[PDB]
Amino acid sequence: ASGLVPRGSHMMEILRGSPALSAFRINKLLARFQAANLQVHNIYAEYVHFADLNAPLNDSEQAQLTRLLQYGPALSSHTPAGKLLLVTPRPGTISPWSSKATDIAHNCGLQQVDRLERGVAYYIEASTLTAEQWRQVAAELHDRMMETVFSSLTDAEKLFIHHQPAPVSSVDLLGEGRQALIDANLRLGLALAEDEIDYLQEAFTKLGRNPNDIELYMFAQANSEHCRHKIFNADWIIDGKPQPKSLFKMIKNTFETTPDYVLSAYKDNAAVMEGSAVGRYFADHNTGRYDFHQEPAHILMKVETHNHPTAISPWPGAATGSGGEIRDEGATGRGAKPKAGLVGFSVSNLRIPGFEQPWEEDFGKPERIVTALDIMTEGPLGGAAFNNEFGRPALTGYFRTYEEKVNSHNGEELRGYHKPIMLAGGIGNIRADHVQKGEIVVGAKLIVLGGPAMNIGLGGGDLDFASVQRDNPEMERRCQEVIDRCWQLGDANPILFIHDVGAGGLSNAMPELVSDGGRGGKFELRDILSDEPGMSPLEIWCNESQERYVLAVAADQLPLFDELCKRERAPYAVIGDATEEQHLSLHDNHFDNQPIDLPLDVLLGKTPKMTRDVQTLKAKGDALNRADITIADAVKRVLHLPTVAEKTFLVTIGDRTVTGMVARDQMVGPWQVPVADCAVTTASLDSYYGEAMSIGERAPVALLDFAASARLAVGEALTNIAATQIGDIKRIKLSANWMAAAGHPGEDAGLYDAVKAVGEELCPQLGLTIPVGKDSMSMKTRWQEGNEQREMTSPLSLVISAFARVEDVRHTLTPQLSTEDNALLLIDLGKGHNALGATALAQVYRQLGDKPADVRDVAQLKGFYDAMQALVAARKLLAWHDRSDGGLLVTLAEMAFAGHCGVQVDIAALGDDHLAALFNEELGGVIQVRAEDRDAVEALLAQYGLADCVHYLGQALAGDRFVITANDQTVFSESRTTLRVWWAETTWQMQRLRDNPQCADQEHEAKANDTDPGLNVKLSFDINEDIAAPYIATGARPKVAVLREQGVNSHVEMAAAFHRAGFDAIDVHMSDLLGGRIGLGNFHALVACGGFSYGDVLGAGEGWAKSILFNHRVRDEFETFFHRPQTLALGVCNGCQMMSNLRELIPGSELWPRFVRNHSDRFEARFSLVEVTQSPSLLLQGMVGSQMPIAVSHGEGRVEVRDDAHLAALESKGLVALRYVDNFGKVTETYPANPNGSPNGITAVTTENGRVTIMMPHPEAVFRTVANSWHPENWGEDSPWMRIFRNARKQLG
Ligand SMILES: Nc1ncnc2c1ncn2[C@@H]1O[C@H](COP(=O)(O)OP(=O)(O)O)[C@@H](O)[C@H]1O
Ligand SMILES: NC(=O)CC[C@H](N)C(=O)O
Ligand SMILES: [Mg+2]
Ligand SMILES: [Mg+2]
Ligand SMILES: [Mg+2]
Ligand SMILES: [Mg+2]
Repeated sequence: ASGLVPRGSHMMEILRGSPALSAFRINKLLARFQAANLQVHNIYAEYVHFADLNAPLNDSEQAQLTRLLQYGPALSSHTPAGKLLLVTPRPGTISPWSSKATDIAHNCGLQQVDRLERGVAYYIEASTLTAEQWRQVAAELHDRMMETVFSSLTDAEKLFIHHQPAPVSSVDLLGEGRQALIDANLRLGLALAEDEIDYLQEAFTKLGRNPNDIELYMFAQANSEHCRHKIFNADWIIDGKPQPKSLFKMIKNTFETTPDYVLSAYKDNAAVMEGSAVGRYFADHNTGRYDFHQEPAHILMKVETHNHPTAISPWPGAATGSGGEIRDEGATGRGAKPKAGLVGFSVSNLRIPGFEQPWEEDFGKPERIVTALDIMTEGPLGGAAFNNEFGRPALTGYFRTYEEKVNSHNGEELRGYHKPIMLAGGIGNIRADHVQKGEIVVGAKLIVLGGPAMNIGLGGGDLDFASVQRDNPEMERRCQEVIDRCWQLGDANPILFIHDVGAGGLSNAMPELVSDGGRGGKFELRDILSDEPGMSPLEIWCNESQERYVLAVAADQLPLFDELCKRERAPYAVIGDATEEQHLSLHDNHFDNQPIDLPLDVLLGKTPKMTRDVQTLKAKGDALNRADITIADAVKRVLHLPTVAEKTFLVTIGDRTVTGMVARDQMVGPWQVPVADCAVTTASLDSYYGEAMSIGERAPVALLDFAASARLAVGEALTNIAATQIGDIKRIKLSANWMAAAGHPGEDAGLYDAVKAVGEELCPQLGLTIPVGKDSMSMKTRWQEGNEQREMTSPLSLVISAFARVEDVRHTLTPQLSTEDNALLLIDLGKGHNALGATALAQVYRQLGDKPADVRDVAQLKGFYDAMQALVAARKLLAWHDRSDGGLLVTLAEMAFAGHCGVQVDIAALGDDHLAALFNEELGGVIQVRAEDRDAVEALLAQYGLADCVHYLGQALAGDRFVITANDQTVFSESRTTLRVWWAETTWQMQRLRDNPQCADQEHEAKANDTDPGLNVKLSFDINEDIAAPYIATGARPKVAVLREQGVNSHVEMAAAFHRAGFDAIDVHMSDLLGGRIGLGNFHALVACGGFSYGDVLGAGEGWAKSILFNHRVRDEFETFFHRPQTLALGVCNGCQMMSNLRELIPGSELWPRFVRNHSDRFEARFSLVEVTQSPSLLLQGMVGSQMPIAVSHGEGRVEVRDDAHLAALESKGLVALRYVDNFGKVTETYPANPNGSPNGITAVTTENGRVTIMMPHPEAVFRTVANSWHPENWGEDSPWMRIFRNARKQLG
């Protein structure tokens, strides 16, 4: 019975929600209050919803709103008791939750809802607390950067205050002289240099009028280091000598040397290289049918960073890092399609409570930034939240910790990552005729595609609210869909030009766009979509609100554009027109004035180039002090370094299967151990051509040797990618992302030497192009600690990402050792240098050491690569794993973990210094070959000049022994399981602190049981028998409705699975049904696909389902469909959730459960073992008793019943169709074998008639054998799961 009060010209309603925190989270709050000496007896939390209404709700509408706001796990309600503390978003902000919840209310016919918002009501019983202690309690319950605490529910009215538009303000240069600019510079935080103030002074003096604030702000954002790249274009003088090239020209040298296969470099916000001719699969604009289009799928690539914002607010910082990079990809050329991501983090020491490591010292930090631990807790969740909700798989990455007091180039100082590296990148595909940006005709319409804006991130950043970003990935997915429809029109693609909206917001993006066409623009401020009516023109034009693009379309294509956008529900606005005159005009219809009126050459005019006159500093290395070092202690420590240690916390939080094109993800083999050295995707759903991505980075090396650190980043990118079938090294293309503390003594000369080392030397010599890259030049943090200045300065940190077209994805090797008769060979590209400076070993004993690794011999590096390519293509490798952090010791350990076996290796040939042989991080790695091939492989390597680098080590053996000898002496010997568990402790402790500790513990303890047989298969049918073939051979192809709501993302691969089984797959959007363009009476089959419809706001699948239920016409249509006597329907993942919420329309579904937040409280992207159980399901005919793995990617997959009576009834009806099993084959509730905590392992149910089946796993992700993370060697093209789609076809007849 809800509250409803006046709220300005509107009315606010208050709707109580469900309990907000599980028992473990409640207990964690209680323990934190107790650890803080706050005497709190109990705490209870409930969601509370606030609906700001523009008109009243009738009783039917009010019941609908109430039902929309019922979602989530059915935790036990408590009557409110104690003190209320309500936590909400800060006044003046609108949560993403709000944007999505409101969209659902509108799509359910509740136009009276102006806005919905959510808070958490905490009820705290703590009668003995003082006022100051209550403030400490409040501090504990909210994020000061994003949220506010209120003492009354009615205080939420504050979130919905209507503000009138703020006017433009002029800066009085004519009336005050230069002082007006000086004042404005400080007031608005423009950070203009003196010569910039000169430039602006003269420009406005010439125009004879005062600049407006907006014009000054625009200019200031455009001329920032972040936007202008002054350092990378500067002239240099080093140790008194003028240099001949800028940094950027040295990078371009690699393209001048090696243009091969490059289609686009340095003229877009991504590079493009040649791909392969394959079947690009999408729905025809006229028919709606999915069809393969044989044509080149070229490959785009991009990598960038979001370091500053992540130090302040890591979740949105990481999230919008991903988001911005995805926009760069989609805005490549005249439109393109992101396809897989990568992720990188560098932080200071974690100092996990209760798990502190011996090398870690708390050196303090600025009060205003978060800790390394907080970045590694919230930041990966943020990045993953964007990749998941947007729907691209995230398939490779790095994570480095570093924070130490070292004697480096500027003597003893603190070096680290208090300002982190937060890196996001990826690959996409693009059509050949869309690679080149088009011309912009005079009179083109200039559009903003995407989200209504707010005053976010203005200028890129008393709290620093301006550095707190905001992410709405489903908005970006809706925009990508439009982009996709555009490029899918081929020659009729209406996009003439497109670009990301990033730094400077529209103030940078729209001038950029018209200027890149040789045009001007005239714009109308009040045509831009806004969610913040109070904004000034400066705020409108300059804010860095997210999920926006700018594009130019011919006027005659507007009607087509509008159709495309409304079908996807992507907001857009025409905001201006391209002009012949090279002028920028922004008009304001509300204030009847002209906030901007400038010639473009004034606006975009440059001050002089920078000159950097700098000097070399070079650290003298100190030999490693080995006093406290033993080999055994060193192994234990190194395996405890986060950089080295298992990465599961960063991997399984992100989807790795959406698209159905993932051939090689991080997790390897039957034991799913995250050690894959590179990512591999197929180019299409009908090819074994593909793409690969790898990363190399070695920043600690730069504390000793700048150039060596850059050469090793390139080298390690190659050694990570080398056991994938590529061929010519010139196919490999690099992104070079440069992170430095420019100005810090020695770093500038170091930067130049490092750019020279790779751009002018190593890359040209190898034939590697760097066609893309970025720079971030303020990687240092300063603060006052007690009475003293403190500073934490990053090493020069180059990150290389390598990208390549792949000739045959099937031939990729992993670190999974075989125990067939074998040989382990080390390829030591260190040539016995065995350097220990700037290694993991040094780091874990708080040292830097003397001399680091380096590329020792350029010809031998190329030789290693070409040798590996020859071995891959000839199928002579059983496994490969490169040497990087932690040395040969860690390479061998990780191979043994992935093969769940032992090794017996001898290192006597590697030098007398066993510590250095085992722990150097020189380039190279370990190949495993069949024992019978040893001599031939050693001869092949010898051809490439490598004989002296090649060393036979020994063999992999069944069992649990990890043994390193030197002739007669045992150097090191341990249980492989003991090592594997130690290596897992970091991810264990991270999971434990972030997720349900019960789940974290179960996952960790499972690794200690060596008897685990790994994923394994039992098949009740012949996976090669195409039971649909006789039907397909008739040419009669039944339609399937491939149903998608906004935010759904696994529809293309779902279509292709049905297509292979003989269906004509039709793209049916929920907008198609709502608009009359499709009726389900024309179909015999329907599938509800996976994704994040409405970002799962109001419960996964809930908005989708309730939008059906609350439209009587569409509801009737679905009901009619399900009540027909022979129709078939399938719901997968989000579609499973949707159909579970739609069960009142589905006969025989009365016993179905709900699907809710996983027990782990975390998204689970796993390759899990299931068994097919006896049920009516017509889609699982022939498969009962089969056990095989399947892709799982969900956060809300836990079966929830009303009570045991309901579970028992469901079970006794026999409607359960799939169950999770552990690797021993038993039905399980233990995690992560059962990833979500479903009772009795339930993960699929069917109806009484078998005609409708719903399941949480994704059969469409894995119907192709090549897209199964691990599979039996003997499978052909089809996996077991292809049988589901074939059964559907045969059932139809
Ligand atoms: N930030 C991250 N996000 C996702 N995957 C990651 C991340 N860091 C590491 N990985 C994955 O974990 C595995 C081990 O990483 P790492 O040991 O850094 O690789 P390598 O030593 O081969 O360069 C690899 O498959 C890698 O792609
Ligand atoms: N891939 C999917 O369909 C995921 C479903 C939903 N977004 C969840 O996380 O539970
Ligand atoms: Mg590693
Ligand atoms: Mg590697
Ligand atoms: Mg690495
Ligand atoms: Mg066993």
